[PDB]
Amino acid sequence: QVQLVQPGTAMKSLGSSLTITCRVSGDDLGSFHFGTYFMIWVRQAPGQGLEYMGGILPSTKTPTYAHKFRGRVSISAPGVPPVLSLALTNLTYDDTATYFCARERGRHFEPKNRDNLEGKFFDLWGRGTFVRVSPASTKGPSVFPLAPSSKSTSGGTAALGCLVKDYFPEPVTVSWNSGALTSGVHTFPAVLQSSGLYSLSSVVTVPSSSLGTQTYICNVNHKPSNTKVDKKVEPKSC
Amino acid sequence: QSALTQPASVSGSPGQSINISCAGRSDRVSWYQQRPNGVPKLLMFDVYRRPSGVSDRFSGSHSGDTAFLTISGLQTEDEADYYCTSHPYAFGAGTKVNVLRQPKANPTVTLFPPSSEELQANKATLVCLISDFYPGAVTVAWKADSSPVKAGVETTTPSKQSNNKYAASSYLSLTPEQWKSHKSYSCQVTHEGSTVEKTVAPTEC
Amino acid sequence: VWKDADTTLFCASDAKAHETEVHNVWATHACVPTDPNPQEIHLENVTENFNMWKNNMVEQMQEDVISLWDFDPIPIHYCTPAGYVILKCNDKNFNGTGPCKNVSSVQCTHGIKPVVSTQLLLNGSLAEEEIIIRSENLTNNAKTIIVHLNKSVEINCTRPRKAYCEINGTKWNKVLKQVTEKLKEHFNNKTIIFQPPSGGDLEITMHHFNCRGEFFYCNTTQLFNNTCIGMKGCNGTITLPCKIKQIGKINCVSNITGILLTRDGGANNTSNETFRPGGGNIKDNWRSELYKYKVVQI
Ligand SMILES: *[C@@H]1O[C@H](CO)[C@@H](O)[C@H](O)[C@H]1NC(C)=O
Ligand SMILES: *[C@@H]1O[C@H](CO)[C@@H](O)[C@H](O)[C@H]1NC(C)=O
Ligand SMILES: *[C@@H]1O[C@H](CO)[C@@H](O)[C@H](O)[C@H]1NC(C)=O
Ligand SMILES: *[C@@H]1O[C@H](CO)[C@@H](O)[C@H](O)[C@H]1NC(C)=O
Ligand SMILES: *[C@@H]1O[C@H](CO)[C@@H](O)[C@H](O)[C@H]1NC(C)=O
Ligand SMILES: *[C@@H]1O[C@H](CO)[C@@H](O)[C@H](O)[C@H]1NC(C)=O
Ligand SMILES: *[C@@H]1O[C@H](CO)[C@@H](O)[C@H](O)[C@H]1NC(C)=O
Ligand SMILES: *[C@@H]1O[C@H](CO)[C@@H](O)[C@H](O)[C@H]1NC(C)=O
Ligand SMILES: *[C@@H]1O[C@H](CO)[C@@H](O)[C@H](O)[C@H]1NC(C)=O
Ligand SMILES: *[C@@H]1O[C@H](CO)[C@@H](O)[C@H](O)[C@H]1NC(C)=O
Ligand SMILES: *[C@@H]1O[C@H](CO)[C@@H](O)[C@H](O)[C@H]1NC(C)=O
Ligand code: NA
Repeated sequence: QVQLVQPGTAMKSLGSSLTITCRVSGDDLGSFHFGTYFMIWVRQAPGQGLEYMGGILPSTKTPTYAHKFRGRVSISAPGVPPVLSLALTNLTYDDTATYFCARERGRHFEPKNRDNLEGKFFDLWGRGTFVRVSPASTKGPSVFPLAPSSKSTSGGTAALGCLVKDYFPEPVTVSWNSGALTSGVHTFPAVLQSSGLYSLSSVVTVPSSSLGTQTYICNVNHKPSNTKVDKKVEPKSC
Repeated sequence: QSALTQPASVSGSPGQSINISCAGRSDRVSWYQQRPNGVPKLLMFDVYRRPSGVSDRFSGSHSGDTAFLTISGLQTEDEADYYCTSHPYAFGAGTKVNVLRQPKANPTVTLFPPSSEELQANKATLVCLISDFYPGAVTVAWKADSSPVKAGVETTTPSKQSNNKYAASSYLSLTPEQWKSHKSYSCQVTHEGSTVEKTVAPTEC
Repeated sequence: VWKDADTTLFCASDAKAHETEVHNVWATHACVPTDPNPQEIHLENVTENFNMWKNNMVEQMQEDVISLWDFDPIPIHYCTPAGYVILKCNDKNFNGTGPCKNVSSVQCTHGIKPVVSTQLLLNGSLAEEEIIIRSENLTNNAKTIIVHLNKSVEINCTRPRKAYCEINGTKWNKVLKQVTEKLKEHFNNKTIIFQPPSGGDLEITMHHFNCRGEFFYCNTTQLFNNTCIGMKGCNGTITLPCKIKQIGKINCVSNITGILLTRDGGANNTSNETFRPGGGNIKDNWRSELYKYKVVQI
């Protein structure tokens, strides 16, 4: 019944501060009351691995940190029932990540086999708080042409596209020839760069026989920044 | 506070058996299962001890210096990210386990050089588009001539297309000088033991 | 003509005077008056094995303890019905597992007080002769260790959520010295170290006990810190902070007669050996007294 409760999401601007909390719930026994368990924080950037950043044993007022997070982060746990806190300051785009709280099981007895276990593991986890670090303002995309290439397509076919560079926030919609060109279109998911900005590509596979006479224009729309771009994609000069 | 190495990915059909190594520390090792969009879950602790609720299909083992996790009779439920740690705490890189539900398919790789208009804006982006592969686990490596390039590489998580296969994009940002100073640049995509390498050159029009 | 057996034992107490105390009336409806003729019978040239880590008497006790759990502990005698009898070991320095030379047939066990506590065993029986280290398997650091002392140390608890316990520091250090000495005999003259418990369950990490309706959770960090073994400001009264929890003034003194310990693994290739207080569960508190007894069917 015992659970670690976390807020869920936090939308913050670059350079601001934030304090994530992790409180116990359903603690009918009062096992957490005296802060006997070592409580940790774990970071996980989008599509990356888990990072142990430190923790604290609330019965003591002494937190501990990993080398990477020693001087960058503040951990504590004050309160009648200890509420685990993680204070971040001067948020960067690199701080954009999911933050889990977790308990170290610690010393305990296993009756079924009668074994005294050290409990150097994390049995109980919070749902995680996803912190999003955003720029102070919106940004329109820079659109560049991806000129037709037949090196990786089927016979008598060529692939052309548009590179939609550095925009914020999502989404951006891409059409071709005012929505007249549908088949063969593939708009790839955006990448989130270390700059806090997005970029994506939209590519369309087209008959090589049409490049000479058929115009191809990608229609890019970025509502949040009130930006529209119709970029003509031409064959290269050889 | 010690680096633990894990293989990036491993795959198997339903019923097969696989291994996940935890190089370095074979003492007091814990394993954690993270299904897609899910919370990490304790699978194993003290190298070989299983929590109640964890199937006996999972098994722990050590070989002196390296801990191991065995999954006998793979099932679709096992598809997840597996993370290893010892004491003092420090999570390993992690391993993606893909459980095949359809036949393997290697990626189609399309590499675009920096456009002339982008070069005029004093910028340069190599676009490496990767599609129609399965399972959704690939490694993308860039090369300036023959030597690797880590700086300025931006690669996305692979996501599910309409056909249950996967697509991904990788971008390499360069200066126009870096672009024109090398003989060629290559995007190298590794997938299920197979490699696909496309190469572009500033010389080409 | 006896065999190892398990039978539903019955309790017997010295409960009288129809008190309001819950622990005492329970011994009127479930228990019987103490045996007026408690006679032992020595067995001639009989030697037989024992194993307190598989003794079913511990299970029956606990279950009976839970019943009243559903104020002050009083002694309880555990006896057998017709057809059964309790064997009793009197080898003084018997560690609770192995053959026993001095076997004697008793009708019932002695008066045992169901004192519920952790880390420290309270108001229990003292080991005659030398200190005894007890374990199902010492080499296995995962198995509980019951230290049976041969000299009690008084702990004086006082309550002005605030509370504290007082112990004579000079006396406790003397005892712990002999504990390390006796531990140092089992392993290989290895350096014996005591350390406070790290993170874990509340029962394992702090000395828990009762006091006529008060649940204490005392901090025994100072008690197991090697600042006072082998001088400093250690002599005098140690004051252990405590706390009350509901799962003017008042005082309760008790006899520290045993210790539950857990040995650290990993440190296997080193010269030293670390131990920490707390281990096992409540069943081991009863096991610390029922170690000498064993039921057999006739
Ligand atoms: C006991 O006291 C020590 C010393 O102040 C402290 O480090 C430890 O956290 C305390 N334990 C509990 C359970 O309060
Ligand atoms: C915040 O961090 C950025 C990047 O490290 C730095 O340039 C800036 O000066 C910092 N601002 C503070 C600490 O107020
Ligand atoms: C996994 O490793 C174990 C022990 O090293 C071995 O017994 C088993 O055959 C391996 N399974 C594989 C390689 O599929
Ligand atoms: C208890 O004594 C027996 C011999 O009677 C011995 O075999 C056993 O190892 C001892 N238990 C210990 C040392 O924990
Ligand atoms: C048996 O134990 C008693 C302790 O009451 C002791 O006095 C007696 O000498 C012992 N005798 C034998 C034969 O073990
Ligand atoms: C406590 O121990 C002393 C001697 O160690 C003894 O005289 C006294 O009767 C004991 N009290 C209880 C309640 O066990
Ligand atoms: C307790 O036993 C130890 C040996 O373990 C011995 O040196 C000491 O004198 C004994 N003390 C008492 C009071 O019996
Ligand atoms: C005690 O534990 C050790 C652990 O190394 C084991 O080798 C040994 O067999 C155990 N003893 C018994 C009697 O099982
Ligand atoms: C226990 O401590 C209290 C408070 O210091 C004191 O008043 C009382 O006399 C002590 N009791 C004994 C038996 O020493
Ligand atoms: C505490 O123990 C020491 C050592 O035995 C003794 O000298 C002193 O009198 C004791 N203090 C008391 C009984 O108050
Ligand atoms: C131990 O016995 C004493 C009586 O001498 C009593 O005051 C104390 O409460 C008892 N301890 C426990 C834990 O019941
Ligand atoms: Na490009």
